[PDB]
Amino acid sequence: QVQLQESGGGLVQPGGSMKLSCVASGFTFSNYWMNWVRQSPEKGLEWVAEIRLKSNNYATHYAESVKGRFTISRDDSKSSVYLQMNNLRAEDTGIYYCTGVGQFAYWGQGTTVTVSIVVTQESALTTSPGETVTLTCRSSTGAVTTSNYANWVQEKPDHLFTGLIGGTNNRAPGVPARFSGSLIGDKAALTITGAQTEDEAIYFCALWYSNHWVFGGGTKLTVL
Amino acid sequence: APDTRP
Repeated sequence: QVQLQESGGGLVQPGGSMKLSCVASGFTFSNYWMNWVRQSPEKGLEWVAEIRLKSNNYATHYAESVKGRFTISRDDSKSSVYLQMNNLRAEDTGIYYCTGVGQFAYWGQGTTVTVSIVVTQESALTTSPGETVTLTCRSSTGAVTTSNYANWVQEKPDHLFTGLIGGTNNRAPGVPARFSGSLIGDKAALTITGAQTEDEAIYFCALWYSNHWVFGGGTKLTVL
Repeated sequence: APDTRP
């Protein structure tokens, strides 16, 4: 168990400010970039921000939608990453996650913030135990290549994320061997070779474009 | 190009 423990969310007013925290344990925090990603029903997953190492002068990149408003930072002596959110708006509502490592193995439990270019996946697929099922992930910019570093992430009830695959086809530590990553027909793909009852879940791909991530809309997998 | 460290 690596653990990423978040805090700071709540019920906030438009125009307000708020600061999120995530504390890491079980891995060498200072050696890895960290990201914030958010989920809303106005379709997250949405990558928000990243922060690199003490060797890159802690360089940062932000999604266009939060730039000039959000600030990401880290304190390596406390193994913590933070997100200062200013000028909040209704669009910032959702569940906020710290996540990183090859490139999204580990996810925090999430903290809810209530305020009051195109990656495509299959909406849904249906399999049964023992079958081999393949999920795909296409980019509107043309053929996915290894230069897009495709990751696959799994969401289970409720809002529990686990990274499966990064760097196109590298399985994260302790991920079951039935899970596999590939490139097939100019798309990224995830294959489950012998689906199990417990793989019923929502699967998200993420693709890298030079200096940022775009997440697919997610595939609902039912296992009858 | 992203965080490629294993």
